[PDB]
Amino acid sequence: MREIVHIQAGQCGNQIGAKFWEVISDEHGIDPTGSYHGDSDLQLERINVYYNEATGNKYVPRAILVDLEPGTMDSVRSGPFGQIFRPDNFVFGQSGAGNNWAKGHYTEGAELVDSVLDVVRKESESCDCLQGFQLTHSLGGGTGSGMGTLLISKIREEYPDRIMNTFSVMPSPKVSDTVVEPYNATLSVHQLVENTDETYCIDNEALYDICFRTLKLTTPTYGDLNHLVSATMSGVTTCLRFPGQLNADLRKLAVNMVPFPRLHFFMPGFAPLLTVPELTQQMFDSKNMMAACDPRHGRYLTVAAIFRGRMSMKEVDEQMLNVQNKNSSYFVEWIPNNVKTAVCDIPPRGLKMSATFIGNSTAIQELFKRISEQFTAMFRRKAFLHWYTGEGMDEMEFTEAESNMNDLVSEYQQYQDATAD
Amino acid sequence: MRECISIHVGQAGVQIGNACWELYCLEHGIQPDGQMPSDKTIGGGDDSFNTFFSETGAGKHVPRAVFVDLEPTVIDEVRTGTYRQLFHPEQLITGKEDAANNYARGHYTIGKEIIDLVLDRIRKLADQCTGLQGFLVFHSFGGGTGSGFTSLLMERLSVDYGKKSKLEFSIYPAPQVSTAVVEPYNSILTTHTTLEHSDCAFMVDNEAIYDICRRNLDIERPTYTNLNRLISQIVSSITASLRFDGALNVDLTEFQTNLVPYPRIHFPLATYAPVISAEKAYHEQLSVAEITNACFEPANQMVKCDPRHGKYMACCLLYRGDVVPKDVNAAIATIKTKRSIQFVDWCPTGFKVGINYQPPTVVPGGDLAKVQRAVCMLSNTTAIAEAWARLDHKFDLMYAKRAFVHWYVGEGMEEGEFSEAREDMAALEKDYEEVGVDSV
Amino acid sequence: KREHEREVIQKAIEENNNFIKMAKEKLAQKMESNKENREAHLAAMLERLQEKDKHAEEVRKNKELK
Ligand SMILES: Nc1nc2c(ncn2[C@@H]2O[C@H](COP(=O)(O)OP(=O)(O)OP(=O)(O)O)[C@@H](O)[C@H]2O)c(=O)[nH]1
Ligand SMILES: Nc1nc2c(ncn2[C@@H]2O[C@H](COP(=O)(O)OP(=O)(O)OP(=O)(O)O)[C@@H](O)[C@H]2O)c(=O)[nH]1
Ligand SMILES: COc1cc(C(=O)c2c[nH]c(-c3cccc4[nH]ccc34)n2)cc(OC)c1OC
Ligand SMILES: [Ca+2]
Ligand SMILES: [Mg+2]
Repeated sequence: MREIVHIQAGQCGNQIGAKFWEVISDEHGIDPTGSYHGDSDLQLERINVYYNEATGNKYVPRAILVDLEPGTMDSVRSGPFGQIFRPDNFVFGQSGAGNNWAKGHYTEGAELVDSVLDVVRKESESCDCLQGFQLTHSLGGGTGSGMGTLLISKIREEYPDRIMNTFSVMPSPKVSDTVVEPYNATLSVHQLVENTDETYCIDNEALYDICFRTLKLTTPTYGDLNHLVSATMSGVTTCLRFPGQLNADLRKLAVNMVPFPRLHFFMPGFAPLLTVPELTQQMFDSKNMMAACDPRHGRYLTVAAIFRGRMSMKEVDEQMLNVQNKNSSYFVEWIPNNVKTAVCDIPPRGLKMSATFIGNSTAIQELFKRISEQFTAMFRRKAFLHWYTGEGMDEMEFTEAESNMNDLVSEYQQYQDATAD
Repeated sequence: MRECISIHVGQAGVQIGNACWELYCLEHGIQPDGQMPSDKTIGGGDDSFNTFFSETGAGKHVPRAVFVDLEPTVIDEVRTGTYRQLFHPEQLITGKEDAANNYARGHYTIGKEIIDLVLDRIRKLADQCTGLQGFLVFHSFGGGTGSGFTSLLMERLSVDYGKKSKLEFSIYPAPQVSTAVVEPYNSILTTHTTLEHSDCAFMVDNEAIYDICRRNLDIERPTYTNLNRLISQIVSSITASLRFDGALNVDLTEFQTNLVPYPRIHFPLATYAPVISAEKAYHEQLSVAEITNACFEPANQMVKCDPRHGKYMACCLLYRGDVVPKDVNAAIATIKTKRSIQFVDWCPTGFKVGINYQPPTVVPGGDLAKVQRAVCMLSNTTAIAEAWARLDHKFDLMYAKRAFVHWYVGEGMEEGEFSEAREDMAALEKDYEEVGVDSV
Repeated sequence: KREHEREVIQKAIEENNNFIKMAKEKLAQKMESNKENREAHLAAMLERLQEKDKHAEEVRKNKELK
C-alpha cells in the first residue's frame, strides 16, 4: 500500500477536488455510499492510493476538506458524493479571507492550521506506507493560496521525506476581476518554488481560451473550466491509480520529471478536447495545453504522456518517436530519453481514446511572466498593500516573492539556452 | 557438491528469476509442488541438478534462491503464483517502499534497512551447502534497487564469503522498455561499485532482446514476459553445464578460465541460436552448422555491438541437444574461413566447446519453437565496450548539467561518487582499448 | 622449497584477508558519510522551515501593534 493524502483548500480547491473524487470514484466503480460496483478487478488493485477501506467493504476518500469559509462545507455535503467524505475531515472556520493572502497565511489561517494538521495526522498515521500529499487550490484567492501554502510548509515540517504535490489554479483576468490576485499568486509561487516537489500549473487563462476558442462556449462557467480540470486530474493520476508496467508513484514521477529542484512546474495537456496520430499531434498542440504557454517558444526538459483506451501500443510507440524526430529542436539534447509514454486500457468516461500530457517545459516562463507583469503594475503603485501590511506583513516580503519568481524565470531560460556541446 | 545460490534483486531480477526457475523445473521434470518423480533419492542427493535444488524429506525440490525487492508488488506474484509451493516463504524478501529509480535509496536509504535480513536468509541457504561454489546475481542496471541494493549486497557478500565466486546477469537499459530517465546514472554507479566484487558478468541488452523478439519471433511489441522467456533460455544454456552432466559437458568455471584474462575484463558477450517461430521451424530443421554460423551474426547477440570491428580474446560454444563434435568441428572450420574473427595476438585462437545432450525445453504458450539443438556462444570481445561507451555518453550529457543529481545528493550521496564512478568507467573503456593493441 | 610453499599460501591468505578488511572498511566509511550527509540535508530543511515559523510569529507581533 502506497497511500496518498488528498487536501482541498478554499473555494476553487474544494470545487475541483470534489469533481476529482466524482470522476475517479466512477472510474474505480465506487458509488456515493462507498460501495464498489465494478466490472474489472483493475479497479480495486491500487485502490489504497486514494481510498481507505472501512469494515463493510466501504471505501472512503483519504481527503481533507478545508476552508476559512463555512459555506463550502455545506456545498460539498450537498453535492454528488458529498456523502462519501469523512465528516471529521471537514475543517472550516467562520472568517473567510476576502482574497487576502496574509489572512490565509499568517493570521486567520494560522489560527485554523493546527486543526487541519490533526486531521492530516490521523490519516497519515493510518497509512501503511505514505507516498505524500496532493493539494488542490487556487493561487488568486486568500485561503487556498495563503493557507494552502502555509499548510504545505507545516506538513513538510512533520513529513520532510514525503512528496508534496499540488494542483495550483493560476489567476486570469478573463475569469476573475479581483484585482489583488497577482499579489496572491506571486506570494504563493514564492512558497511553492521552495516547498513543493511537483506542481501542476492549471491556468485559468488556458481553461478560458479552450472553452471559448476551441469548444465555442461564450460566457464559460466554472463547470466548463472544471470539466477540463477534472479530465486533466484524472489523466495525470491514471498511472497512480491503475496497475501498469510503469507502476508510477509520486516520487518516481518527481525523480524523472524534475532535473533541478526548483523547476517543478508542469504544463498539463489533454486530448481530445480519432486516430492515434491525431491524439499525439493534438496532445503536443499548444491549443491543448492547460497552461497558457506555447511549447514552441521554449524547450521540453522532460515529458510524461499517458494514453488511455484500446489501441495499438506499436502505433503509439511509433507516433511518439515520430513527434520527437519532427520536433527535435523543442526537446533538450542533454537529457537522453526524456519523453516517456504509458498506456492504460481503461478509458475515461465518454471517450474511447484519450491522451494526457505532463510537460516540464521552459516555456512555462510565459505563465510567470504574465503574472509578474500584472504584479509589478500594481506593486509599482503600492495599490491595496495596506490589506497585507495591515495583517503585519512587511512590504519587502513582496520584494522577495517577486525576485524569487523572476529568478525562476531566468533559471528556466538558462536551461532553455544550454546546449550539449 | 558445488551448489550455486541464485539471488534475484529488484523487479527485473525477480521476474527473470520466475522465468528461469520455471524453465529449470520443466527441464528437470520438477512439478510446481516441487515433487520430482524421477528422483529416487528422497530428501537429498548428489545429482547435477542438486547444484540448483535442495531437497526436503517430503520429496520437495527447493530452488537454492533468494528473491529480494524493496517493494512487495512483484514478489507477491511469486507468493501467489503457479510455483508458490516451490519456495519457502523466507526465500522471498520484500520491503514496503522501493528505491524510486534511485541508486542512493537502494544502496543507502532504503537498502540499509533490509540488508542484514537478506544476508541472514542467504546464510541459511549457504549453511545447507556441503561445497558452496558461488552466487548468481540477477538484477537490472537501471532500477534503484537493481543498481543500488545489488552493489550493496555484492560488497557485503565479498566480506561474508571471502573471494567465493559471484556471477552476474545484468539487465542493460534500453529506451523501448525504460522506466527512468536516470538509468544511465544508476548503471554507471552500480558498475563502478560492483566491478571489484564480481568475477564474471553477463550483460543482457534489453534493446537486443527487444529486437530479436520483434525480428525473429514476429512479436509486434514485446513485453517483459516476451523478453524474459528468451532471456531464461540464454541463462539456462549458460547454467546447463552446472545442472546436467555428460561426457562432453564442460563446466562453466572452465569456460571462465578462458573468458577472463584480467579481473576487470570479465564481461562475456552472449550470442544465442536459434530463435525461431514455431511456424518457421516446422519442416525446417536447423543444422549444427547453421546454428553455429548464426552465432557470428550480430543480430543474435545479447548486447548491441559489432565484434567484426573488434578483437577476440576467447570464443566458447555451449551446445545443447543433438550435437556431436564432428559436426561442431566442421562448422567451426567453415566459419573461420568465411567470417571476420580476429583474435588479439596474445591469445590462442581455438574455440572451447561444451555439449550437453538434453535438448532445449520451451515453456507452454511461448513463442519459441521447440528445436532439436541450440547453442550459446560466449565470446570475450573488445566490441562489448561499445555498450559502455553508449552508456557513458548518456551519463556525460546529463552530468555536465548536473541534471537530476540533487535526487542523489538529497539521499546523502556526493558528486565525488559520480565522478569517481565515471572515471572508473573511463579507465574500463581504456582497458578494453589496451587489450586490443598488438604486443610490442 | 618447503619454506617457499609456506610463504605462497600465507601470501594468498593475507591478500584475501586484506581484501575483506578493506572492503569492510570502505563500506563502513561510505555508510557513515552518507548517513551524516543525509541527516545534514534534512536538518537544513527543517532549519529553513523553522525560520519560517520565526518570521510568521514576527508578522503576527507586528499586527498586534494594531
Ligand atoms: N478553474 C476554477 N477556478 C476557480 C474556481 N473557483 C474559484 N476559482 C478561481 O480562484 C480564484 C480565487 O480563489 P478562491 O478559491 O475563490 O478563494 P478562496 O481560496 O476560497 O479564499 P477566500 O475566498 O478569499 O477565503 C479566482 O481567480 C477564481 O477564478 C473553480 O471552481 N474552478
Ligand atoms: N528484461 C527485463 N527487463 C526488465 C524487467 N523488469 C524491469 N526491467 C528493466 O529494468 C529497468 C528498471 O529497473 P527495475 O528492476 O524494474 O527497478 P527495481 O530493481 O525494482 O528498483 P526500483 O527503482 O526500486 O523499483 C528498466 O530498464 C527495465 O526495462 C523484466 O522483467 N525483464
Ligand atoms: C509516462 O506517464 C507517467 C509516468 C509517471 C512516472 O512515475 C514516471 C516514471 N518514469 C517517468 C519518466 C518521465 C519522463 C521521462 C522518462 N524517461 C524514462 C522514464 C521517464 N515517469 C507518472 C505518471 O503520472 C503520475 C505518468 O502519467 C503521465
Ligand atoms: Ca534426490
Ligand atoms: Mg521495483
